[PDB]
Amino acid sequence: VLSAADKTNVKAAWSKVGGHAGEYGAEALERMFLGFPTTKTYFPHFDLSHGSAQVKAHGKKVGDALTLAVGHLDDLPGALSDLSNLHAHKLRVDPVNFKLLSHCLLSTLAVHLPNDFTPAVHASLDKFLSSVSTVLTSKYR
Amino acid sequence: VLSAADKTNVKAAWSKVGGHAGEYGAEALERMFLGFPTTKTYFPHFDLSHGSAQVKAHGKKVGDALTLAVGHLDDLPGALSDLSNLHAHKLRVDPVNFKLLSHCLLSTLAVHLPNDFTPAVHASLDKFLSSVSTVLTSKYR
Amino acid sequence: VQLSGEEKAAVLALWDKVNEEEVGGEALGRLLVVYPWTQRFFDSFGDLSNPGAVMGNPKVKAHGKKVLHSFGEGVHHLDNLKGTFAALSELHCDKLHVDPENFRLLGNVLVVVLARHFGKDFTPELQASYQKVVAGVANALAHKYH
Amino acid sequence: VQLSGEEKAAVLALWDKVNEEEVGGEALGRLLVVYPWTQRFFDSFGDLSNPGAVMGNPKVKAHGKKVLHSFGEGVHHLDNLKGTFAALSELHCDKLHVDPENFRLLGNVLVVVLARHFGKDFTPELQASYQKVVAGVANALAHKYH
Ligand code: HEM
Ligand code: HEM
Ligand code: HEM
Ligand code: HEM
Repeated sequence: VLSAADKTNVKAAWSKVGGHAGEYGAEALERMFLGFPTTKTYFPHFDLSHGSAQVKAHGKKVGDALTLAVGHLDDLPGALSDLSNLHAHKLRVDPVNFKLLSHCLLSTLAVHLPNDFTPAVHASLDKFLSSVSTVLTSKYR
Repeated sequence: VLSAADKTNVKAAWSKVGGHAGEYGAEALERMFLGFPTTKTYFPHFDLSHGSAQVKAHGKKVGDALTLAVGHLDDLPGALSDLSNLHAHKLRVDPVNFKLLSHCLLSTLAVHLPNDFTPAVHASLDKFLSSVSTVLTSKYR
Repeated sequence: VQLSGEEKAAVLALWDKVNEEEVGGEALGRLLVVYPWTQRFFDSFGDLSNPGAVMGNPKVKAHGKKVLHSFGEGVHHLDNLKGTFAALSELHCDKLHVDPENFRLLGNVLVVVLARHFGKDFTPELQASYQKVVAGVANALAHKYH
Repeated sequence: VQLSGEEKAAVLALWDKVNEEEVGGEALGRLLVVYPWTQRFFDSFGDLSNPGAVMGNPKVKAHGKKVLHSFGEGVHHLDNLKGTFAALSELHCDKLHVDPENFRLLGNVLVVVLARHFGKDFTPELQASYQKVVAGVANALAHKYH
């Protein structure tokens, strides 16, 4: 459900993120673990302390996956097909948790790119994120 | 996000509905107008009385659209592109109302096909309905 | 959240014919099948691989019955929902950490089931009553959250 | 829904530096743009065609300021949220017929905005405080619903 100009907005917005994707996914995660504690449930084996090298580590995992989807918007089901199986078949994550991480991710970007985070870029990124949230939670097997 | 066996379930489930689609959309509507009054808002020009020939009339409109989408699951964005513009661009219906009509629609089917409404058919129809709810509320223009 | 005098009389009048053991066991199974992510809270129940394993599972039939019994305790004390569910609230919130949107779901499935069972007697008007007498239970359960 | 003694001190300490007229005007505009179906409740405001028409609209800057003022009246009376929003509740529920999921939205956008404005001083810990001091206002507003 991504329009033509949503795509352009996305591709361009993510180029401004550049190489901090990793950094951002790590901070976006930390914000979620403090604001929505119900999520520390899917991470019992992790060290959720503030300077956790495990979170920084996972954050990277997350940021990279996104940059991956940005380069394949015309077929997100084809490029995330494995992450979809992990989060929907194996982990069985509640889809409501996806709206939360997306929200915390958007809160991070506002803090770091206050001048590029224009209302129009906000509308596109929110939709792009929703597409990704839909794919990852669909058991099409 | 419709799997392979969800499609088959749907096509087959809707063949059992047969020619009562019209009838059902009418009753599914009536159930919504009584259980979720907040919806009489999008219908100020209608006669919402119990035997309303306006609702029976619209019901048909709705049932037919569905049978239409059942025959084009492999491209719902292509076949409902006009209904998507009417409900998202012109009417600006709140998406939460879609979960309600879908729920009332599923309640109708249980009442009329208690033996075909197997749990597996329930899971597929719910997803099929959600796909349709997503399309109709997406402004890809 | 009182419905009305005439309504209420019809609401309790249906619950008399409600067969606990079956109504509740199909409602839980229906939830585990349709919204498969809730399966995560019941791993100790065993095999939930497919809809056949789930419907025939004993723990599910058992637990389903208790949840249904809990609703009844609500269908009666409609006036004190926030004190009748005071403890359960504490269990599902700070202990289990369940999201409140699920209380919603189970509520509607409980209804889709009551429809399949009572057929044409489950009139749109009656369904309307139950729709609130369900939403109230869903809210009481989320109260002692914060 | 009290946060804590140390937390709270920091929450009111930020609201002092909050610039009403701008913070609230960008929060409403952001909402009309991101979730375009809410535009439906403000047709009398005029042209909302695109993000440029909306941000520069006077009625939106005006109304946005009042909504922001209303939050402040909550950021202070954290102890009496259900009596401080008693009337507003009645306006948004039975009068306007607004869905409660929207109270949610505006709440988070208000936060995404506070982030863009205060940068690195809006620490994840502070954001956590605001996340509840926002959720409480969202709930008070839905109380006098039924
Ligand atoms: C945009 C959203 C998300 C993306 C891009 C994403 C991406 C990823 C990636 C790349 C991995 C696997 C990396 C590997 O193979 O080592 C992963 C693992 C995981 N994700 Fe997600 N995820 C997302 C949201 C979530 C949400 C909402 C939750 C739940 C709160 C979640 C819970 C997990 C868990 C528990 C793991 C496994 C950790 C482990 O055992 O090592 N993810 N995710
Ligand atoms: C599966 C869901 C839905 C389908 C299949 C659907 C289908 C339709 C169709 C076919 C029409 C236009 C027919 C024509 O051109 O005369 C229509 C009109 C309309 N729909 Fe829906 N609709 C759906 C859900 C909803 C919902 C959730 C609402 C809001 C509660 C809604 C509100 C309206 C309104 C107000 C009209 C215009 C009535 C008029 O002025 O004649 N629809 N819908
Ligand atoms: C909203 C309606 C619900 C009601 C009325 C309800 C009621 C109950 C009741 C009566 C118990 C038994 C307490 C006891 O035996 O001491 C219970 C336990 C529990 N509930 Fe719920 N529940 C509801 C929804 C949920 C949902 C949606 C989840 C799923 C995430 C959930 C997960 C659990 C779990 C895992 C237990 C523990 C069972 C055990 O080990 O004994 N409940 N619930
Ligand atoms: C949840 C947070 C919200 C708060 C704190 C809030 C607060 C207010 C306040 C303070 C007023 C002014 C009352 C007066 O001037 O007497 C108002 C009016 C109104 N609100 Fe909200 N509101 C919220 C969300 C919403 C949402 C999401 C909608 C959108 C559907 C909405 C639609 C309206 C409308 C249309 C008016 C009438 C404005 C006028 O003509 O004066 N509100 N709100």
